[PDB]
Amino acid sequence: IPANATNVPISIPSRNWAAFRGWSFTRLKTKETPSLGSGFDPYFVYSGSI
Amino acid sequence: PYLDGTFYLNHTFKKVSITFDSSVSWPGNDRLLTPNEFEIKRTVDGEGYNVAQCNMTKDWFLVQMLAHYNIGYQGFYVPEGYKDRMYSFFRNFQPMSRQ
Amino acid sequence: FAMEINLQANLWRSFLYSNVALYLPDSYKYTPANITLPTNTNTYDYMNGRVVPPSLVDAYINIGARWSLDPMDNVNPFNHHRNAGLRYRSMLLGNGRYV
Amino acid sequence: FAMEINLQANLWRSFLYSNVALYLPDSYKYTPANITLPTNTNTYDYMNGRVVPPSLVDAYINIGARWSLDPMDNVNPFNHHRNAGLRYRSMLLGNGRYV
Amino acid sequence: APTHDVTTDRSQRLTLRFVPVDREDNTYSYKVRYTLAVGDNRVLDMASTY
Amino acid sequence: MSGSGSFEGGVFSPYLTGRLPSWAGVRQNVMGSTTYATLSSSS
Amino acid sequence: SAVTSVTQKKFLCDRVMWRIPFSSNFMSMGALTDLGQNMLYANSAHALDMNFEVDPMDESTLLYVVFEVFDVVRVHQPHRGVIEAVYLRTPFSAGNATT
Amino acid sequence: VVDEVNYKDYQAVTLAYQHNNSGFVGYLAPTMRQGQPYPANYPYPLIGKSAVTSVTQKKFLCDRVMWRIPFSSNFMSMGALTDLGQNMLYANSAHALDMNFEVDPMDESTLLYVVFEVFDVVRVHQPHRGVIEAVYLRTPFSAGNATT
Amino acid sequence: DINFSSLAPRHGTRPFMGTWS
Amino acid sequence: DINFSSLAPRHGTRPFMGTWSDIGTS
Amino acid sequence: DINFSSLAPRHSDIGTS
Amino acid sequence: FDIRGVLDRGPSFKPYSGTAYNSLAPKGAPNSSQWEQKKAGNGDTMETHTFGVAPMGGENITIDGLQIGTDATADQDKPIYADKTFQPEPQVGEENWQETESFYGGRALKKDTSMKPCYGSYARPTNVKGGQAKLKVGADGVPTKEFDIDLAFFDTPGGTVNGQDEYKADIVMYTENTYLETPDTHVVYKPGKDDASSEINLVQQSMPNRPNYIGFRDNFIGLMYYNSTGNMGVLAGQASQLNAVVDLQDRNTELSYQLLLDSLGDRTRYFSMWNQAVDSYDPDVRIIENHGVEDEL
Amino acid sequence: QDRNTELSYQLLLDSLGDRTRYFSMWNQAVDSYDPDVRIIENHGVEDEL
Amino acid sequence: QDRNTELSYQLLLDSLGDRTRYFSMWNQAVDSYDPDVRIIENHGVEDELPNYCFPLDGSGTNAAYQGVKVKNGNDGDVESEWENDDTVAARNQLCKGNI
Repeated sequence: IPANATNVPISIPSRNWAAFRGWSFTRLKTKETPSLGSGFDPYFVYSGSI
Repeated sequence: PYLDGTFYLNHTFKKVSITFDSSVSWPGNDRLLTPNEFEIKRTVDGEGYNVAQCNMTKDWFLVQMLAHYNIGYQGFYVPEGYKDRMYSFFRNFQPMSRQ
Repeated sequence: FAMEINLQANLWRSFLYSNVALYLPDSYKYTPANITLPTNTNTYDYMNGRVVPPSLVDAYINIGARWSLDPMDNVNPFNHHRNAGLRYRSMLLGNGRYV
Repeated sequence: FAMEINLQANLWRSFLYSNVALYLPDSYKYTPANITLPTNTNTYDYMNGRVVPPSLVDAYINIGARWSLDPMDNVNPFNHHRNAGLRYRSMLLGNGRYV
Repeated sequence: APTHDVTTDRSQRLTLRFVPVDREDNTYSYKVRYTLAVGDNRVLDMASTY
Repeated sequence: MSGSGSFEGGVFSPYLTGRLPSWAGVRQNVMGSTTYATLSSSS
Repeated sequence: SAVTSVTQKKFLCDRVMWRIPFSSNFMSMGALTDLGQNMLYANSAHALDMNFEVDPMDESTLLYVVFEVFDVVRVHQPHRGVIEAVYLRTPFSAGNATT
Repeated sequence: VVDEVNYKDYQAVTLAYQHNNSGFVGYLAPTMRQGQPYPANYPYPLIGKSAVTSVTQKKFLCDRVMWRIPFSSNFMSMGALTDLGQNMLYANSAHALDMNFEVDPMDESTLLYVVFEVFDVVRVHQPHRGVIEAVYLRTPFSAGNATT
Repeated sequence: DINFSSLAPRHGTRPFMGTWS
Repeated sequence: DINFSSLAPRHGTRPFMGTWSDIGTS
Repeated sequence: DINFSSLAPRHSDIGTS
Repeated sequence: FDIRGVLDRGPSFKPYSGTAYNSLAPKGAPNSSQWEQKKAGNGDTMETHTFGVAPMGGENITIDGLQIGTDATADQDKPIYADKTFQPEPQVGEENWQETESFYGGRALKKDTSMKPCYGSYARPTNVKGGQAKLKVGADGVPTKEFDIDLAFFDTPGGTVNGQDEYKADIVMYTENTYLETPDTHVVYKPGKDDASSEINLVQQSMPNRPNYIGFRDNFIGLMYYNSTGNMGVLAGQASQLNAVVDLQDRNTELSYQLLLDSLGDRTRYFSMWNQAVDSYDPDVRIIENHGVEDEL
Repeated sequence: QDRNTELSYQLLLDSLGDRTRYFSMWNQAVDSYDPDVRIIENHGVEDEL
Repeated sequence: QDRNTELSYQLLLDSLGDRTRYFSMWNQAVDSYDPDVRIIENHGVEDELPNYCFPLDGSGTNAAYQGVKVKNGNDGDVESEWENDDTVAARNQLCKGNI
């Protein structure tokens, strides 16, 4: 969500929805969330509650 | 107090007699320690019919632990958490004493 | 240079005066000398304006006993500002008159 | 001779300042005149050295309302020093840095 | 509620108290004896004695 | 009032009595034995 | 140098109504009372005065006696836009006078 | 809160020029006391006589819980495997999905975390001594990876 | 449990019956 | 005590691989 | 959703092996 | 039933226990203020006394009042006077720890603004810079944008030390009318019977008003008629019109509803939709349990 | 990649036991805040004495 | 004498539950300690805002100051001819600097 954006659209390509259950959602903040694909995050400078 | 659960003058009763006739009285086939009246409380007590550390009659305490819970004939015990509610007798009873 | 104070003693005076003394009957109160209050006794102004001695709820009386004051056994305890349910209901409307 | 203090007012004021005022965003803070700080805003030294007015969280604002402050809605409430899960963990490693 | 075979019938006391007389004296202990009361056709539970 | 008239003595209450004057409401000087707090409280 | 002192005792109860069950076997099991099989109506007098000795203090009081009964209702709809109800209360009935 | 247009003696007084506890607290700092006793001027009375006109602000907070929308005809769940998930299991069809979210502005960069709840099942078989095997099914968002 | 109401058993004491003498 | 007593005394049968049975039969 | 659980107890001392 | 409307509580309402204005003040404290007095007054002289404090320093006092700054050199030097409309701010003082002997300016109230203790004292701002003086009225206060502030100077009471010999003045007080309100504290002691400013009206004390929270009832009790005559509800067909609601006077369906919620869930959890929140007192207020105070230090 | 094992685990604990009991061996101690910090209630002060 | 049935009874009660419920009649009220006395969790003091006491007249130390009204114009501090006026009284109580 860009800073001061009031809309974020999602487009998911056409694929099966076999055995689909609900959705959930919540909002986070960029500075507080590191990626788990990477082993280290040089840009992650926060040590509070994730 | 009428339209809400709030009440606060139950300690201001002395006795209730549920008279049926003036030679006998309601439960009064010899059952209670005072068979002709439910004494809620005693002001002075020679007989020792109070129950520990307040004015309440032993008869009344027995009746109000068998009205709210069914314990008395197996000896008194602290009611369970689901048998004892916010309007139930046990957790609103507060003995007290001073000199 | 120094001055001495008993913080603990003061906080227990304050607790009792607000939560006990103010909710005594108006038989224990008096109207100050140069203050005039409404003749209606159910007005806010009348209730507010009468003053109760802080020495009637000494804060060193009944000391060491669980006891509920006798002119508070006939006072509705759900008419209190520490009635936590009433506070919740009040504050779900906000803090201003016009709601 | 005597001097007057409101213990209750002071305690409430201090409570708010420590737990709310210090946790406001940095945009509501200022550096003192003769205090110089890092240009890194994520350092401990910078955060510590920034000073917040105690009048933003005046002790009588939203007075009689149950309301969370507007600039405190977007502040992570689990970064707080009365997070009691975090405190338990920290003190379970003792009180020194070298553990 | 069951209407029979639990009814008091003749109807006799719900509570008893047992009595004062004399004992053999002791300095630091108080020796109490009872010989109980008896009547007809009831079963006592000793959890309800004190 | 009630029943056949006379001079004065009406506006509710009196009846036959004949029992001993249990509990408070009678309390005053000239004591017996060896009124909120005669009944609230116990000693 | 403790003074000679008497004891004083009381209890409080708030939010409790004093319950007395009715019929036979004081343990509360079931809800039904079989006095319909003792006589169908054959009553005369045999008193029924509940007399409550109460503590006095000052201004008026009211007494509330709850007489516990059944307030059963069957609500049946036999067709669209048709609803009926039959009401029954038996120890204190709500009908039979103009009915 | 005080009306800013329907209260006619409204003044916008900023933090600098507010006073209340004058002479008994420092000036905009946790430093020593400064000033003289004087009538306050900061909050406007919203209670008692001379209460100022006001309007309501209403909001809620809700922490530690993600919003959730079940994928079933009735939003209540009558089982793990929903009744609209079985539309596409008794006659599969592919569909696109667009979700449009509207959120409040925020000065800091933010992310949206959307959870698409699936069945993630591993079926572990050990058929022989010192051998373990597994098969990972994941339903409408199957694993494209199968990395070392 | 979340119950504030006893059961009745719905049957009196002793199923088993004896003859008149 | 203060009376309530109502239908559904035990578990409502449903073969727990699923959450149903039938409306009855006719 | 958040919830999803389907692992819970459904529970010479032997027959045949 | 989704009821909407407008609720109004009287001035009885006050959903807090303290005061919201000058809570850290002594209750005996009086404000910086003035009173006229007739002891040596009368005629063309009238003693206007002042009790107060002047808390922030200047560098000179001229007939423009305190000079609180100086304009930086540019081939000129002129002392910047403190504005009468909001300067001397009563929140600004010194950061030594208290000093005496220099030049000082403060504020005061007139004797046309009746005294009240500094403990509930409030006056609304009449300016955006935190000023709070009343506007001058010539016949209308609406177009008149001159505020009512009059300087009063003072000096050490020597005659051979300053003033008459060795001209100067040491203090200045920016005296104003203001809308003085105590909207949450009630006077509880006063020695006179005057409300007008006097020497003895510095001694008035005030304690806060009673906390009085007002809200809707527990489950919206009595917000619908139950067990009523002529106000009883209807649920009936639209054709047949056979009412299936029979309400009895000797029935209570609001008490009955309370007791049912102790047959169902816990009653100690609040709900906001149906406004549930059982009345419960603090039990240490109900039964006072003294234990003294732990105070051996 | 798009699986959140760490988050999933926190949720699992919650649905089983209570999270208000702290454990030390596996270091359970749910993050918290005091509800009088997050939502501030002013009930004033007792300044009548 | 190798049986301890006093102890046995204590542990039986806790098996039943309701061991933090207090029952006045059998004097149940298990001994407890406050776990903040038993294990001292020190966390310093939450004092970052200084607290103060002030005189009862709330004006510190005052001194006499004659009122002065200029007797001539001119912007000076010695050319303005500062001299006593009786419309502004004499001997006024005023404090310099902070209280």
